[PDB]
Amino acid sequence: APMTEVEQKAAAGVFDDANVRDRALTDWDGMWQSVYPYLVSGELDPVFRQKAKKDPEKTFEDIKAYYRKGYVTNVETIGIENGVIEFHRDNNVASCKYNYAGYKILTYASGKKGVRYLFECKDANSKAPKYVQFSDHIIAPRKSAHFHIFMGNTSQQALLQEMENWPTYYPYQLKANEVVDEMLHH
Ligand SMILES: [Zn+2]
Repeated sequence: APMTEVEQKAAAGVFDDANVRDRALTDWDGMWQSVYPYLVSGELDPVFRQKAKKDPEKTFEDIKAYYRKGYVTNVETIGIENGVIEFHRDNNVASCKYNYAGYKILTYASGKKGVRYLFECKDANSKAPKYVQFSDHIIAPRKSAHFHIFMGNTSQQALLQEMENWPTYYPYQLKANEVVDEMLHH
């Protein structure tokens, strides 16, 4: 099903903490592409143009640079199924079975809120990140359209402080025209 009005508001960063619920890795099952290559090829330009156009205080090149810093990554594709996450970075691959570790509610400098879903990897000697946090503008069980994933090896607390880089993944089958469409229209 499409989004209830509570889901829409939550996707815009407005929600009541009492409504936040745990979620399972299954909400992210599937094969995912980084959108980074489409920022680079310049196929995301129409998105940043539209955003600039709707706000006279913003510029194209500054919106794009904000998404550049945010999207940049070499993990081009991610696969999730059966409690396992698999990462393809260039020619390297790694995978780990991930355990759920809760969620965390955040309030941003803008006063908008978000929720991260935390996961930890079962091996201390895997190439896969030990800590992974999922943020998708969803605050309760629902299958994800696209996601931002925070990946690190140090601590969950450290990743929670990351605000500038957030590699971003859309379903692998999607074309550039279709990624842009989703970005323009909710
Ligand atoms: Zn998003």
